[PDB]
Amino acid sequence: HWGYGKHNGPEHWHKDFPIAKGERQSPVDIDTHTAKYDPSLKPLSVSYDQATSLRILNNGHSFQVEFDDSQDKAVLKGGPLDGTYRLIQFHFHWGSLDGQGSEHTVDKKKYAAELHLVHWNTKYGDFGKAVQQPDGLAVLGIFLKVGSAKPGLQKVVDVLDSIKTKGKSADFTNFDPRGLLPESLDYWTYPGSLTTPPLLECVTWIVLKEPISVSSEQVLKFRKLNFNGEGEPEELMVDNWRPAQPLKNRQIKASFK
Ligand SMILES: NS(=O)(=O)c1nnc(NS(=O)(=O)c2ccccc2)s1
Ligand SMILES: [Zn+2]
Repeated sequence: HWGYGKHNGPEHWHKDFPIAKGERQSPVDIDTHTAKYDPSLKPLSVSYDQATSLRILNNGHSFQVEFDDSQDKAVLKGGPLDGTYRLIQFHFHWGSLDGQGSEHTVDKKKYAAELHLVHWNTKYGDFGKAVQQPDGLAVLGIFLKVGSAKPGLQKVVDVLDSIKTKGKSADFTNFDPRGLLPESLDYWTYPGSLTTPPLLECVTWIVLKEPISVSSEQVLKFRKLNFNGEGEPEELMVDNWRPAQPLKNRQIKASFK
């Protein structure tokens, strides 16, 4: 099966998922000097006041916090989007060292980690239908740099001990994702793909310019998770990021001059 090691990592994925060599793959490097300011772009509208988290899970390649998406509770609109996108989960990618871990890069700079908030377009009725459409998903990408702790992240960090290995889950209610957002909502956007198999080209990426900062101790706890299941030989969950893919015939647009 696919993963991030030497014999099953990103350079091998195309053998099972040929779209890995597709025209609109993610992540990409954001070259700040060639991104185009688009004054037509709207401000983002994040409405997470009524979010309902359910549980946190180690899925064997990352950990994800899941939300109830049975109704318009937590949604994203505005920006480059048409319509209402419902939050279904967030997860992280991170490195073995503080100098790597993000998927997107900015002028080739790598951050310690990257947070992805995944939302799906409710006009397609369910998530499974949404992922088959070119405008089906919108993923909000937030960079993490190492500095001062983020209080809003600590609830997550403290429960990692109970989902150490693949397939473990825990109740995780009343988590407010607003605590993970930077002060500014300025962004870059481009049409892209999932960055893990099946690598479907169904994502509008929205990557925030402003990173959030987390402490060394917080990201340290991420690195103690395991890719393996319980009872199996220990493999630490680190460097679960895909390298930058060719931009090809795409333009990155910026919301800010
Ligand atoms: N890193 S990323 O592009 O946000 C994603 N990588 N895996 C993801 N999982 S997921 O949205 O739950 C998913 C699960 C099954 C099919 C399509 C998407 S999102
Ligand atoms: Zn991701």
